[PDB]
Order: sequence, then C-alpha cells, then structure tokens
Amino acid sequence: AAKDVKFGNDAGVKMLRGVNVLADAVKVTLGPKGRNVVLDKSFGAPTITKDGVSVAREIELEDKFENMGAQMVKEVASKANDAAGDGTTTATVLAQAIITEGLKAVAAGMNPMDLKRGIDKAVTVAVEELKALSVPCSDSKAIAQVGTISANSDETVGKLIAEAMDKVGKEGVITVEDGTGLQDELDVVEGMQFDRGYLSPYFINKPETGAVELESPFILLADKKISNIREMLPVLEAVAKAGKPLLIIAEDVEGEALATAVVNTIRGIVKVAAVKAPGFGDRRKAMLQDIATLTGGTVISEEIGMELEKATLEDLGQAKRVVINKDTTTIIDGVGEEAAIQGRVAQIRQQIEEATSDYDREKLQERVAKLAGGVAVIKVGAATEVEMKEKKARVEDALHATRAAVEEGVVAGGGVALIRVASKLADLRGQNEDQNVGIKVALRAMEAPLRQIVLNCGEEPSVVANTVKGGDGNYGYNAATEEYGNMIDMGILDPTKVTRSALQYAASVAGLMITTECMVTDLP
Amino acid sequence: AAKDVKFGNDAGVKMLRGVNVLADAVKVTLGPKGRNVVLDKSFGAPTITKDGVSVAREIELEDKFENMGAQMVKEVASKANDAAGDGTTTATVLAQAIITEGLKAVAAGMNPMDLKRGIDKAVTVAVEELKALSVPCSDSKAIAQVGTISANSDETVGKLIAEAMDKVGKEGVITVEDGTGLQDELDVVEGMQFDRGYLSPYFINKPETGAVELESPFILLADKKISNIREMLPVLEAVAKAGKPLLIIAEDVEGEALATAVVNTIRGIVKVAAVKAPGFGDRRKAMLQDIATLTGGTVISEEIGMELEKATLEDLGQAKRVVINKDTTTIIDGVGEEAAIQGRVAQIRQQIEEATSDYDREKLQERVAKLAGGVAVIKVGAATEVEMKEKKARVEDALHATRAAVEEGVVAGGGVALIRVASKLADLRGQNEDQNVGIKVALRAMEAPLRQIVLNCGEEPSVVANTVKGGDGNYGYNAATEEYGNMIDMGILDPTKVTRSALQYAASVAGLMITTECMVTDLP
Amino acid sequence: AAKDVKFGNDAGVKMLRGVNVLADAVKVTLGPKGRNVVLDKSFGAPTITKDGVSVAREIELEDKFENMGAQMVKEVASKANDAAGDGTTTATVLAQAIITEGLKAVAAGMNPMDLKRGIDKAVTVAVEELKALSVPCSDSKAIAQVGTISANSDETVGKLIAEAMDKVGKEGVITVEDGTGLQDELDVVEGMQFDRGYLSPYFINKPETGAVELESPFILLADKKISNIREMLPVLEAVAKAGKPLLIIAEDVEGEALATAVVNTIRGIVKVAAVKAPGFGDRRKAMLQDIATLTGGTVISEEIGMELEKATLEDLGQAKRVVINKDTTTIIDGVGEEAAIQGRVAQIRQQIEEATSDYDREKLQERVAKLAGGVAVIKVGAATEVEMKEKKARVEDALHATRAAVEEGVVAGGGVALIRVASKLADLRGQNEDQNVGIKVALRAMEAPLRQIVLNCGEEPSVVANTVKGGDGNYGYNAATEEYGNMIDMGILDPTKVTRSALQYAASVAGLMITTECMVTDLP
Repeated sequence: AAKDVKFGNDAGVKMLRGVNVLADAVKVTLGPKGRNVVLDKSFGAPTITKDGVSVAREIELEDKFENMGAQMVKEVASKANDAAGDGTTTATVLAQAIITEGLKAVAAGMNPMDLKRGIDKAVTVAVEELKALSVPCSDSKAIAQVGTISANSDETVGKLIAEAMDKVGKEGVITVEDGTGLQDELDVVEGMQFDRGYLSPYFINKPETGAVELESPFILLADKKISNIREMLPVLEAVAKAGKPLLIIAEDVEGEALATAVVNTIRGIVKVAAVKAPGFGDRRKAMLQDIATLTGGTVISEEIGMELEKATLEDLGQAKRVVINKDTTTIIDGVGEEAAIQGRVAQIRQQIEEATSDYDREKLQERVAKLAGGVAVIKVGAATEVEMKEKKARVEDALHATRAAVEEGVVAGGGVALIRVASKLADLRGQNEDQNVGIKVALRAMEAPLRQIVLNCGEEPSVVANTVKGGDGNYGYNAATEEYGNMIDMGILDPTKVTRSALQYAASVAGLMITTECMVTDLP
Repeated sequence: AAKDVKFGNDAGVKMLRGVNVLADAVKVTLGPKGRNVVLDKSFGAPTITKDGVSVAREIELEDKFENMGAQMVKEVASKANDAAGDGTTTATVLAQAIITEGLKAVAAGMNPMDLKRGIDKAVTVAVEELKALSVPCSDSKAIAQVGTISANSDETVGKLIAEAMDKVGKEGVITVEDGTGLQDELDVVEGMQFDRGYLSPYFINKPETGAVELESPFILLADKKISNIREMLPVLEAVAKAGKPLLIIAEDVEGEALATAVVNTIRGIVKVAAVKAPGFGDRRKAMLQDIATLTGGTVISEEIGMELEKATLEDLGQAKRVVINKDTTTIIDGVGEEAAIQGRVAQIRQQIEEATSDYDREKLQERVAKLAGGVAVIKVGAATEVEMKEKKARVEDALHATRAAVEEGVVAGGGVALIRVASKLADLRGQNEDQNVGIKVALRAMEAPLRQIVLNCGEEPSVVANTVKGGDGNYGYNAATEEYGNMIDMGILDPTKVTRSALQYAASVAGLMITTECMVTDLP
Repeated sequence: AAKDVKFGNDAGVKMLRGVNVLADAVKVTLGPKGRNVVLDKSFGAPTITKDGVSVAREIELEDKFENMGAQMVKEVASKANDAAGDGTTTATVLAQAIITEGLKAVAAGMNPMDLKRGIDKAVTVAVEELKALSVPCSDSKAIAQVGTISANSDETVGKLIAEAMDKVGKEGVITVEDGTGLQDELDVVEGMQFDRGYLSPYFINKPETGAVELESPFILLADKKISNIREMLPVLEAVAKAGKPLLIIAEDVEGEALATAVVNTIRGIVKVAAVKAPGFGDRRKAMLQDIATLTGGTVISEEIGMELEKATLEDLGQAKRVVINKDTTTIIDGVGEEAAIQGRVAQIRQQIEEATSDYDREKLQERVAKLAGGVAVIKVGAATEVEMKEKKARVEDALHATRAAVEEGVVAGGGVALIRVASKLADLRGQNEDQNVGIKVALRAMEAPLRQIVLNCGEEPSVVANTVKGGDGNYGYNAATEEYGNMIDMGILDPTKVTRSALQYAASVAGLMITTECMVTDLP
C-alpha cells in the first residue's frame, strides 16, 4: 500500500517518542519501591501490576512511526529475559538512556557510525569488568543462598534447588511439578531435554507461563518433513482412540496442511504439539534414535522405507509428562526400557572411546549426558492447594535465577554493578572524539537503573549515584532499607548473566536505532 | 475508468518525486558505512535492514503519478540484480542522477531525443572503458580470491567455489545445499538447467530468495498448452497420493483453469510449480526429450496421440530436488537411467557430426552440454546448524559474485570504476550541443555511487571524488578503512558485469523517462 | 506593555532564523563574483547593489525575536567597519558560522559558558597567528602599492596617498577634497583633528558618507555644558547675520533646549553642528585652548566669569572647512595666528621638558603633535566633474585602507588568511571537551568567508578550502582569476586590522548569543 517514508531527524524524534512511552510506562515498576501500573481489560476489572514485562506487552502506539520505535526496543529487550530469565525492564531503561543521548549527539552533527562504535566499545570493556566483579556461585551453600534469595528468603526453596542440582548436576535438567501433599518430593527420572521449542505459539497449553504440558503423551518420531496431514491421519485416529495427547518430533512440520490442521483444527478435539528434531545432518538422525529408545518408540525414516501411513501406536513412544516452550522440549519420564537405554548409553560410550576427533567426541558425550543424565523432578508440597501453587511458582523462579547464577556468578544488585563498572571506565577512549562521546553516552546510561530505583524511593538519584560511584567494590545503596552498604552482604544481587544480557541487548537496539536513516510504514 | 492524464513538465515533476523517494530510501544503505532502514511489519516487530533490495520492494507511493515513476525505476533496476546478481541499488542511484539532471535540461528547453542520444553514447563508450579497465578472473587462484573476498574473506568459501567450478567448469551449473555435518561435501550429479522461470510468482516456496525448492518432485512433461485442469486431474490425484510435489513443464500453462487452480487452489494441499518448455519450434520438442530421458519420464504429445487424461505416474519423471526462479529452472538430480542419458548424449553427438550448418551444430552441442554437463552440488557443513545456515548463505552469495567475475572480469569497487571511466570520457561529443549535455549528464551521474558512499562515511563527497578522479587506474578511496589506494590491491572490487548492467539499465529507464510526454492513470 | 518571553532553545531557534536571513542576504555579495541584491525604494526604481553594508541596513524582520537576532549581529558587525574601515560582511558571515554550530552544540547539551571559552581562546591564538602572518606596510613603495590596490589598481591614487603621508606622517591627519581642475593638489594646512563625533546623527550634511562638512564655519568654544538655548541666542543671531555655519565645541550639549532647537528647529535656517570638547578633567580645558589659538577664537569659561550671553562674533574662531563624523572632528584650516600657534606649540614644548612623569610628557606631546602637525589636504583633480567625483571616492577609500595597512600590516585576502591561521590551530585545546568543541566551532567558522567566495564563483568550496589549507604561507585561491597562487604576489590582500576586527566582533556576538537564556520583547 502507499507508504509513508521518513528520513534522518524526523524519523529520529518519532522513534524517541515511541521509546519514551514504552520505557516510562515500564520503569515506574523498577525497584523495591516500584509503583503500580493499571492495565485495562475488556474481560472485566483492570489489572493492577508491577510486572514490567506485562506492562510492555500492552504497549502499542497510534502513530505508526512511534510504534515502530517501541516495538523495536520491546523485541530486543525481551531477548534478555529469554536469555537470562530476567533483564527486560533494565534493558528497556538502558535502551531509553542510550537512545536519548545518542540521538542528541547525532542531531548535534556527530557521526552515527562512530557513536555506535564508541557505545559498542564501552559495552565490551564493561562486560569484562562485570565478569571481574562477579562473585561465583558453585558450592551448595552458595546455590542455596541464591535460591532462597530468589524465593523471597525462603530457606526451603533454596534447599530444594541445591538438593536437585546436587542430585543431577548444576547443568542438569530439573523440572518443577505440583506436589501430592504437604511434603516436597524429589526424584530423578528417565528423561531428556533438547533445545527445540514449539513450532506454533498456538500450541500453548494451560500453563500461562508460555509453555505446554502434556500428561502421558504419545511421542511420534519421524525424520521426514511433515507438510500434509494425509499420511498421518491413521496415527492421529489411533492416538485419538487412546485419548492421550501427542507430541510430534519431526525434521520439520510445514504450515501447509499438517501444522495448519494440527493447530486450526485441533483446538479441542485432541492435544497435539509439534517440535523439530534436535540438531541437523547425521546427528539429527542419531539423536532421534536416543529419543526413540528413551521413550521406547521407533523413528519413521523414509530411508528405511518407513511409511507414516502405516505408523501404528506401538511405534509411538510415551512419557509421563512433556513440557515444551519457546525454545526447549523436556521429556520428563520416558517409558523406555531401562536396559535398552543403558545399552545405547554404552554403545555411544564405546563410540566416544573410538572417536577420531575432538568434535566427534564432544557431540558424542553430549548425547550420553542427555540419556545417562536423567531429569530431576521437584514436587512442591504444601498445606493448601493455594500455598502449593504459590510456592511452586517461587521454586520455578528461584530455579532459573540460580541456574543463571551457577553459570556466570552473581553481582551487586540494585543497579549498583552497572554504575560500578561504569566508574572504572572513565579513562576509556576510542579511535576519535565521536567515538569518545559514544563511550560517554554508554557510561552515563549505565547509571539509569539505579537512578530510576532511587527515584521511585522518593530520594535524590544524582546524590545516591554520586555516593555509590565514590565508593568501591560491591558498595551500594539498599533501596529496600534505604541505607548504603555492601550489596552482596546485604543479600542484594543479580546473576551476572542478566545484567550482562540487559546491557548488551540494550546497546544492540540503541545502536541500530542510532544508525537508522529511513523508516517506511503504511499510511494511516 | 475515468483517467487522469498528464503531459510534459507536469508529468516530469511527478516522476521525479516518485523516483527521489525510492532512490533516497534505498541509497542510505550504500557502502560499508551504510545506514539502517526500518520497514514496518504488521506480522510483529519492524525489520531493521541495510539490504537496499528489501527497502525498494516496500516502496509504493500514494500519488498515482509519483508511484508510476518509482515503479518504473524499480522494474528496470531489478533487472540488473537478475542479470549480474547485484547492481539494483547502484542502478537506482545512477537512475536518479541521470533523471534528475536530464529532466532539468529538458525543462530548460533541450531536445529530449537528443539528450537521450547523448546519454546513450556516453554509456556505450563507458562500457568499452570498463571492459578495458577490467582485471580478468579465470585461473583457480583468482577464482578463489574473488570467492573469499565475497565470502567476507573466508578462505574456505573461495576454495569451495574454485573446487566446484574446476570440477564442473566455470560456466557449469553449481548448487549449494545444507550439509550433513561438519565437513563440506561436493559431488557432481545428473542434472540440467534451462532459462525458464516460474509461470506465477505465487509459486514462491520457503526460499525467501524469490525461488522455489521442491524435494523429490514429479516432473510432468507435456508439449501441449494446458489451460484447463480437467484433462490433468487424474495425474494430480496420483501425485497427491504420492505426497510428492510436482513440476509441470509444458509448452505453456494458461491462467484460465489450470494456472488458476494450481495457484489459487493449491495453496497448501499440494506443492505444484509450472514452467514453460525451453526453446520454441522443433527444438522445444527435442529439448523436452532431453529433459525426459534425464528425469526418466516421458513427454505427452498430442502428435503421438498422447492423452494427459491417461498420464500415469510412471510417465512422470523425478529428481532429488528442483529449484525454479524468476527466469531459470534447475533439475538437480534426475532419476534418469545412466545408460539412457549416455545414449542420448551419444545420439545428439552423432547428429552434430552430421550437421549441415553452424546454427544446427551450435544448438545441438548446447543440448549435449546440458545433458553431459551434470550439476555440481556443494554441501555446506559446519559445527552448528546456525553456522551451517549462515555459511551456506555466504557460499551462495560468493558463488554468484564469482560467476559474474569469471564472465567479465573484475573492476575497482566502491563506485571507483564508474568515476574512473567517466574521467576519461571528458572529451566525448555528439551530433550537437543537446547531445553534448546529454553526454555530460551521464558522466556526472557516474559519480553518484561514490559520492553517496562517501556521504554515508560522514566525509566530503566532492573532495573524495575530486581526488579519486585526479588519480589514475584502479586508484580510489577505501570507504572501509577510509584511506586512498589501489582498490584492486585493497581487495575492493565488483564484477565488471554488475557495474555494466547497473549503468546500462539505469540509463535505460532514465532515457525512457526523459522521453515521456504523457502519463495516464486511473483517478483516485 | 505586556511582554512575550522566551527561554533556552526556543529563543535559540528564533535568533538563528533572524541571523540566517541577515547573513544569507548580505553574503551573496561576497567576493569578485558576488551577486547583486535588489533593495526596493518607494522613492522610485529599486536599487541594485553589491554593497553588503547597504543590504544589511535594510534588514528588519517581522517576528520580534528573529528581528532581535538580526539586529544584534548587525550592531556588532558594524563596529568592524567603523574600526578598520571594512569587515562588516565578513563579520556577519563568521558570526553566522559560529552561531550556527555553537547553538547546535548547546542544544546537544554542551555547556554554553565552556563553548564560549573555547571560541574565545581560538580567537586569541588566531589573532596572534594573523599578527605573525602579517606583511608590514611602512615604506612609501609599500604604501603606494596598497593605495593603488585599494584604488582598483590606480597608480595615481597610490601616489597621492604616499605623498600625503610622507608630507604629514603615516599617522598624520589627511583629508580629501574636490579639485579645482585637472591637476591634483596637496597642501598641508593649519589644522587639527580630535576623536569626538557629532552629538546628534541628525547633523549629517550633504556628504552621504555619514559625515558633515561646513564651509568657513564659526567655531564656538565653551567649556560649559549647554542644555538651554537662552544664553546662546545672541551668538546664534550674530552667526546668522554672517550667514556662515557654526560648530559648537562645548563640554557637552544636553538635549533639553539646546540640542533640541539646534536640531529640530535648525533644519534649514542655519547650519549648526555640535561636538564634545576633547578629553576630560583639566586636559579638556587645555585642549580647548589649543583649539582656540588654532582657530583664533576664545573659550568661554564660567571659571573666568565668561558669559555666553555676551559671546560676540570676535570670540568665535573660524576655519576654511570642518568635517565631523560618527567619532571624529577635523578642523581643516584654522584662521589662527601663525605666531600664536607657534607660541603655544613652544609653550607646551617647554612644559614637556619640565614634565615630572611619563603620563604628563605623553599627553603633552600628543597636543603639540596635533597643533604642530597640521592637516594634509588632497584636492582630487580630473577632466570632468564626474571623473573628479568618482576618483575622489576612490582616494577616500584607498586612504582608509592604507592607514589601516600602515598600522597593522597586510595579510592574504580572499578569505585565505583566516583559513590559514585556522589550519595551524588544529592542535589547540582547552580546560575541557566542551571548551574543545568550542575551539573547533571557531576554527571551522574561519573557513566560511573563503567558502562563500568560492560558492559565488560556481566552484566547489570544500575542494578549494581543502586545497588552500593543504598549502602553506600566503598560498591561496584567486577568485578573480580562479587560479591558485601566492595571494600577496597576486596583489590580493586585506589590512590585518580588518580581518582581525571582523573575527573578534563576530566572535563577540556569537559568544553573547550562545550564552543567552531568555529574550524579552513586546507582544505583537
């Protein structure tokens, strides 16, 4: 359709306005003294929330250009939460900061490309600095401390996490489920998890968390690309007769007839979810085998002349439960044959011993790790179903926070780590002056989160920032108690991974936006 | 419907406005320091891009006249990319330049026809000059150097290209596919390629590249003109039963019932693509035979009393994969019979020996070349599916750049070749003064690309252009490092074919537009 | 009246707009290829001019704020012409340049006060550099060369100047008058000149040059402050009876009754001009004596009981002619008594010998210099009254240019001196980064005049500037011949004083304007 096109500063003011609406709405919720945000609902009474992610989700602007600015920052900042399990609001606050001052410099005549180089440099060094400031979290004592901190100081949740991680490894697969009573339960089970999410977002099940749970599903393993439902109908019918849901693990499901029907048609009659087989090339085939033996099912491969038209229920595998999300599939309890699973693990173990290269060995043992590793299932018990459900949420949150913590450590929370590394980089320079202001732009932006936090406290942000900067190490301001001190000792910290992801993604969009000369959108 | 008609300068200002919007939007992305362009999407978050071809694709204007101007330049400039595999944005920048100054002269009272003759002359001589400035790229060392340069200095990609080209000829057919693992693979296979594109653009498949891939398709060869689906339904049903896609190679498919249903109806149920048989007259029939034997299928000819109503699956040929685009069809792995294929090649080889004219011999051997030539398939391997997919793109790009390079050599990139040849033509003259300004208009326009590139660098374009022009040979400005030097040594070059196609097509529309006196369009 | 008040950037854009109208109108006339400007007149046919001072005089804007911006730059830039006899347009061009980029930086968030400090520093050093680049003009050969150059290469005018200056000193008082015939005449005459201009601009006589000529006027010396006409009427009557004009040299004339009547009433009946007595304190009295003896008149001092009520014609002095302007009064031919004048000069000469301090000696000899110096009168002869009048103008212009040249030398004209000193100051820095951009702002602005000059030539200003900067010494671009070379040898130069005044005044307003936060004006 006829388009509306904007160039330079015109497009600049437009994006800045859309970003400021998004950022200003979301940032009010930042910190222990964060304010509420009311989100209207046609469904009934408005929702009062402090979850900056929920607010962002509702932000859409009327002006096509301004809306483009907001949707850009929203997309990138969301990648932070996906990556580190948190960081979206901080990413938005930083983004707004870098974009605001970056565009000012651009409008002052500075070179966009240089400004971006400077911003990029400061971020590189700053990430190094965060890495240095990081406090590791490896021992079970640490793991529990982080866990309870994330679970709002719940010693029990920390224990659970630490116990699960100890019983399955810090990088092992751990799930959280509803308890059967008062007592918590933990049991490692034959299972597996691979980095492959649902093909269609429309597969989301009851779990509001943006996931899909399937009780006793039938796993269908086919290394073919299923684009049409025709050669799969018989299976679907049989599955339907069983009343059990279905999980389709194929090379890829094309939205021509299969994914089309599986979604558009199966909106209640059946529970079917589809995901891509892990890996590519030959490994894709091997892994499907691992999954097959694990679930006790067989893979349908055209190479062997296997026909989905003849795929009977016995070919389908099964698991106690399966949880799929944006980019992961976890097979919780494979109905596989213990000895068979052990046989494969041994078979692959042998292959590793006779490997002729590092690459082969690596991938080979990654597979045995999955099969031989198992899944640790946490069953959150409580006195009442309400408590149980609430605690379960806490466990899920703490689990993510802790995993991120074991991976890259922990750093002073409250927006102090960012303002810390920034104070160090005061002598950093670049190939030229534009690059230098670029560097300054990033450094000043690193103070935005703390200043926002102190703003919601009704305190003076430039005074607290000035004070925190003058200090050293993990010395900061505790907005909860509104007293200065050692952030780590005060138990106010964030996984270094979320602070890093937040900064990097924020700098990413800020950079793109600062080096954008033209915007194209449909006319109203 | 009632039309709106414009004449002379009125139509002139209209087209100029439509061209300036299109060119200004697209040219911001030119050069190593090219800026970003945001393209709104209703599908979700906007797309931030630097691909001038993507931007152009989105340009549609509200004013009917201005939009005509833009659509004209877009259509011709796109032919450059199709021809040389690149050149569209440069073609647009040049076009804008020639059109801007041409119309000024026209409005000054100069003769449009003369102005165009002058422009046309300058381009003829300039193309000769580019030919002279060209550095050949024939030896495998050169082929690899160009290949890696195109693959962002990836020695491996250059190797691949050179290896493939050596194993199948520099003008042989080479395809790129996904790897089966870490290692790259290369294997010549039974295949063929002819200059015939898809009948309907609506046949475009998953490949966003404006192409269509078909895995294990059934090739239908019919030298009849299929306008109605009736006499083809039985075949379609059988194909459907096989679940395999279909490729229809017929004399021509008419949009009455066949192309209508094949597109409008087959939007998911089946995968059907249609293309015209190669050549015309008797050759059309002969070639279809070649394709038939190659794919192992048989041609349905009304001459022999063949009825499509009775066309069974055994009549249909098959290939491992088929890729069709705007103006080409490539049969990657014909399931033909080795001996049969060899028999035909021999049969035609004999025919060549007993040929009674140059024309006969020529076309005869063009056919044996296709059959006896084979297709070189490159399998891009990598450590991860992401890497593999990214590298594969690089290989595809480098492959096109290199093929263009072997054909017409290579020339100083960065908009330097055009400004070079232009500095030489300073004494060129024509039949008269109007023709002379015509010549000047084109020569000055040849500086547009470099000046744009330098503009995006934040540098002074008239100073760099002045300096580059004063130099000689492949001496230019390296916008990457922002230093002058020998473009070829600095590894900054373009295939002479793209620079040529860009200039010629740009001058084409510029000429038409400059000699346009009336525009007709529907009223709003 | 109710006011309209603006602050910060709002007032910024307003002043910038008013300055751009003023500067853009005036700068079109810059250089040998300067364009014309048409200034409407109700009096008859429009005036076509290239005199940037005339254009500026006509610039008044509708918007009260924008007009304030224009009137500010006009007032300061005019001080340059007053000081060095030229420089107004250059001052305007520079001012526009410094203001344009200064305000950009301010709007970018830079500190106004710092920016101004930087600008001020660059100007200080640059003036030093100009002083160093200066070519002295002292010997009569030089004086003549500069003179003819100013007189459009007229060897005769140069001769005249050099002859006059030699016959009366380089810092002596020289006047230009109409010739009595074909031959030029030059004669030193009993006269004097002091730095005191007319009290009311409404005293301007026939000389359109903004001056007042009085033939055989009666000089009235009164050290009293004349605010009322009452005690002066008798004198005025007597003067009227003589029909001769009158020059009133008093301590000060107050606009209550005297200056009121002398102007508002004497608009044709009499020719009366008034100026303040030179110096202050006791010196004011002494000097009046010198003037008295010089003109042969007597001073009326209340101290001695002198009453203006009784001031007869014999008390009034007389001179062949008197010329008064904005800030100077020149008594051309005092009817004093040779011996009396010689007596005073001797009397003061004695006082100098018995002086007890440097200050006394200095001022004492400044007085004898005036009396004993005399005035050199140049009589411009020609073949026709038209030629005579035209040549006379040339002599007056050349005389001013040359005097400025003897005082501070001469520098490469054509906007080359400014771009020269600027290229040297590339390493200059200040107390901080804002101060640094301030410095850069000034340096870049120093290129504006040459770039404008080359712009009017239809040439590329950034190319010529780049070339001139790369050169060294007085190497520049001759816009007249449009060839590079040694500006001084090519005879293209400006008195160092005008280039200096232009830069300083330009930086003055630019600084004030850049550090202005609020503007107040009446509402429309």
